Amino acid sequence: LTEAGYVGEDVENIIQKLLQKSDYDVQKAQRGIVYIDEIDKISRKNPSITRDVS
Amino acid sequence: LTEAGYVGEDVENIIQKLLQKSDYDVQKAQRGIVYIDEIDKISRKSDNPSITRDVS
Amino acid sequence: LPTPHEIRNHLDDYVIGQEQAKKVLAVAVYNHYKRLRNGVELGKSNILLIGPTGSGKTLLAETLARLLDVPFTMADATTLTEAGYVGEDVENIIQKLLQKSDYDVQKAQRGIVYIDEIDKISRKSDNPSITRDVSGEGVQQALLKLIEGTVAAVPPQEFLQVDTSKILFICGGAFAGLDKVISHRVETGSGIGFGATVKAKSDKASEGELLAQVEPEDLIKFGLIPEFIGRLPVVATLNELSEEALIQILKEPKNALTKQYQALFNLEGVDLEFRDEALDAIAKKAMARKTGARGLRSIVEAALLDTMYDLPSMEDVEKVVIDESVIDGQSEPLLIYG
Amino acid sequence: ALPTPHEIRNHLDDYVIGQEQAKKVLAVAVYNHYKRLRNGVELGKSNILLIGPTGSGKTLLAETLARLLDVPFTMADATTLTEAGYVGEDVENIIQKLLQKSDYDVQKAQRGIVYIDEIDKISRKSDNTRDVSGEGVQQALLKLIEGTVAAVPPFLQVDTSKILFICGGAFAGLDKVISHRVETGSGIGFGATVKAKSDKASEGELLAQVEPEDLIKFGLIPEFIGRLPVVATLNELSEEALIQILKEPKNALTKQYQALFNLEGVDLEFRDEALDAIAKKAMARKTGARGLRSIVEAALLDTMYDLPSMEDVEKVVIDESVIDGQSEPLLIYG
Amino acid sequence: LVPMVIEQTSRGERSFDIYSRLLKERVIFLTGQVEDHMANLIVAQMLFLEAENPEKDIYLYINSPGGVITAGMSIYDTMQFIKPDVSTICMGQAASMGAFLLTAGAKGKRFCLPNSRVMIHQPLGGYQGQATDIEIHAREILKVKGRMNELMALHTGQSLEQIERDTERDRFLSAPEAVEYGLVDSILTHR
Amino acid sequence: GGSENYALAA
Ligand SMILES: Nc1ncnc2c1ncn2[C@@H]1O[C@H](COP(=O)(O)OP(=O)(O)OP(O)(O)=S)[C@@H](O)[C@H]1O
Ligand SMILES: Nc1ncnc2c1ncn2[C@@H]1O[C@H](COP(=O)(O)OP(=O)(O)OP(O)(O)=S)[C@@H](O)[C@H]1O
Ligand SMILES: [Mg+2]
Ligand SMILES: [Mg+2]
Repeated sequence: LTEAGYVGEDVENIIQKLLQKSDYDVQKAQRGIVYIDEIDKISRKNPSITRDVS
Repeated sequence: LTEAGYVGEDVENIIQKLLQKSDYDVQKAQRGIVYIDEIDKISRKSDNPSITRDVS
Repeated sequence: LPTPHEIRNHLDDYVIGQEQAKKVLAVAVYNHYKRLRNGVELGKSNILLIGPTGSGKTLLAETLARLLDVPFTMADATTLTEAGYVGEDVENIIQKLLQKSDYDVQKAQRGIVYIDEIDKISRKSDNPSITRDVSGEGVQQALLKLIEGTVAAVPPQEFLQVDTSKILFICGGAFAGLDKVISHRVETGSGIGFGATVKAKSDKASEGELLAQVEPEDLIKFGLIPEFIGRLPVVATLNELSEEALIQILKEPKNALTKQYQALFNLEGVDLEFRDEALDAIAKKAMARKTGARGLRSIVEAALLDTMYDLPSMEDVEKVVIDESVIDGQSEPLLIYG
Repeated sequence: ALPTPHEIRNHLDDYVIGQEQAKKVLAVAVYNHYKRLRNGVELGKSNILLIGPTGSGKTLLAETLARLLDVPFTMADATTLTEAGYVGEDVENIIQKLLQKSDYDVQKAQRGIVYIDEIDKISRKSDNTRDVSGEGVQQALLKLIEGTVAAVPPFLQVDTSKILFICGGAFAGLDKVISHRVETGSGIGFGATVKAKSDKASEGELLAQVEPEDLIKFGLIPEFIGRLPVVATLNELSEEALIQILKEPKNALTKQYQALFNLEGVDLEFRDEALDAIAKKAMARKTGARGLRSIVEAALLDTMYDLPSMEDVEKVVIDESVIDGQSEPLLIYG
Repeated sequence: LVPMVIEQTSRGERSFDIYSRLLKERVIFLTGQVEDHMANLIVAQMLFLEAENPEKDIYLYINSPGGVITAGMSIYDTMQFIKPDVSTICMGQAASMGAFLLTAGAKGKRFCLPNSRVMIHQPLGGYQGQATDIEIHAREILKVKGRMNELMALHTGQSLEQIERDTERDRFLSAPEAVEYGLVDSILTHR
Repeated sequence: GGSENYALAA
């Protein structure tokens, strides 16, 4: 995952994966569970002089 | 949101959302309200290289 | 036929203090008519409105459209992008122009175009960028042939070839950071020692005065490319609004702020009276905000916030008075009952 | 008979000033084009490359050139071009425009002239989305410049091996590239030679020393520049030329403003001293001859704003002081 | 101890020594006795500044009690050699060599503080040995005295004869007195 | 044709 407008990825992609498991049934996906692994990787370094896309 | 000609959602998309709630009644959407959350996330932090373009 | 004096009068009704910019626009619009009346080829001089925030750039354009017989459109440089990308194309401006002229090509070529937020497409640095500037430099490049003159294809509702050699372009934007560029070139006395010229924050060149000494080389460093500035040879500067000007803005214009709130309170059933002393206080506070005339709306609202919140519930209220103290916050507005 | 290059240069001189080198190149190439047309060993075409600062006279030369030549002439902007399959524009569109001038006559279009302005705007960047308006457009042009049959809707096939191409643009930053390669030094000792900014060679003097390797660094494909062997360079401008641009050319500023005031009922006169001052100011702007228009406008702003209100005004005179702003233009009443 | 000062730049903040931060602003300090090592250091500072911008004027502050003549010539020759005008400001005091390097500055850029004190005198020397060697060194210092007076007359605009009469013995001058003498151009009393 | 959206890097 990366910030919007960058090459890496978009955060909305997670929901797409969820819909794949739900056969693109929004009502069935809106009540799903998500496990975001490697969350420690998305961390700073205090404020940052420049943008931290990831 | 992103600057024009970039991957992120365009700013105009907001109005699209408004039209959806307004049943695509432009006369009824021009009289609407909009709430832009997380407006602090679109601020140039400080003292950064100007070579790059802060599209976000 | 209309003279620049007549045109400037129409603008003066809505715009206070921008004498130099009102002359440039009046002369250009008059010369547009003269040039239009004649069918030696007469060239056109495009304008460039440089001014700080809340100075009257966009306002001048809107006031101009009201009295312009020829088609006038007002585009934005942010939505524009280099050809081949998802963003709006530069030629769309011409398409927009046709909508105002009922899809008359002959009447569109004789039009005026205003481009706002032109400072947003400027290159980051004087030197060319190493990455494609889709929404910056790319837009400037595509605009060159449009301003100077070329044929553009427009989809009607095949394509319609519309020329731009006769179309006038008024590109205006609030160049933020240009004052610093001009200061470097104009001061050339920075330093630490005795020989150096050390001045305080106060009693030094202001942003308004510095922009008056603007030259192309300054805009070059800001990001505008040399080719683009040549297309725009006429540079008009707008000064920072002084307290005296702000005081006039509140009452003199026909769509002034005070009149707006009076209309709001009047349809509600209450009269709103602004004392002359109060208008001088609002101007003082506004200048501190450094946001231009728009700062006035921030002061007025904060001063009448509580009043507007309690007035509808209140009954038998016929008039409201706001003395100088109300602005400072040490008093409450006086109310008159029936 | 067909026109000689001397005649072509005379026509160009009527509208262009101070580009003797490039005028010769264009006249020679155009004359050769007519010679090939008559001879319809197979003669080869030399493609031209016009490099010059802003307001030097590139686009002007092409427009003046079109007026006198009989063969089809088309002016194209490289900015609008894109790689095949995208929504911006196709390279073959150029040929389509050409046919409009040729009335869809292939035999008459293959012998035509083509001009591509803003060629520096399709250079190659340093990123890895596809630059649809850069290297992609150059590769598509190579096929067009080298010669191949292109399908165009009226589809029609139009050869291009015989069509001439004059690609010109204001390469900005190329001077810096040349300086690195050619202007060595920057020492610190006694023996070393400091920059001495006054001495620094200007773009005009620096672009004359251009070589193909320089354009490579600017962002052009090698095969592209090779197809264009001829390289015409334009001087930035001369102060003497600036004073001539105001009087000698047909569509000169002075004549424009004189016509402007004339239809209004006023005769405008410019003094020789004023023209010298205007030219000096223009050179300082470093925007070419176009910057010169600004100065004139400023000096006349107050006049043009108060002229219609004034009555019984038969003549206006502009002195040297008026340009500086110290004085006010003199008027003569009737 | 020299304090370390921070300078704010777009790239970042770099801690500079108080004397180096001033060098970045084209300010050189000529303090203490003029010897060969300090002179070679001052020389290097000039050359570096010339290369950085050979059009901006250099400022050289003089609070020295005087020193070796040979080392001073290295500074004087370098001042005239480089293109930028070397402004000379006198703080506290300027002795024979300091004064020579004060008046050697650019015409119109030689300043002095009001309470400063200038001093000019003849060269000093000596030798011990045979009579032959003494004569050689004597002639050498005499040529130096004449050579120095010629240069002093050139910058001050005075006559060589007058300089010889005023330089034969230690002569002190205040800031206003120096202006009339031509060693300095103006006085920096306030901003 | 197909419009391209530039994705900024770093
Ligand atoms: N000279 C003026 N006379 C009257 N009202 C003014 C004047 N200047 C500013 N205003 C007020 O300020 C508002 C905004 O003015 P604008 O000219 O649109 O600001 P601006 O120059 O466009 O700044 P930008 O475009 O956002 S950078 C107008 O709607 C007026 O209410
Ligand atoms: N040599 C010249 N003689 C006469 N007029 C000139 C000359 N050079 C420039 N001009 C004027 O400048 C205008 C356009 O010059 P151009 O040739 O378009 O400059 P340029 O080389 O095209 O720079 P660009 O197109 O912005 S990259 C002409 O219409 C004239 O008004
Ligand atoms: Mg605006
Ligand atoms: Mg051109």
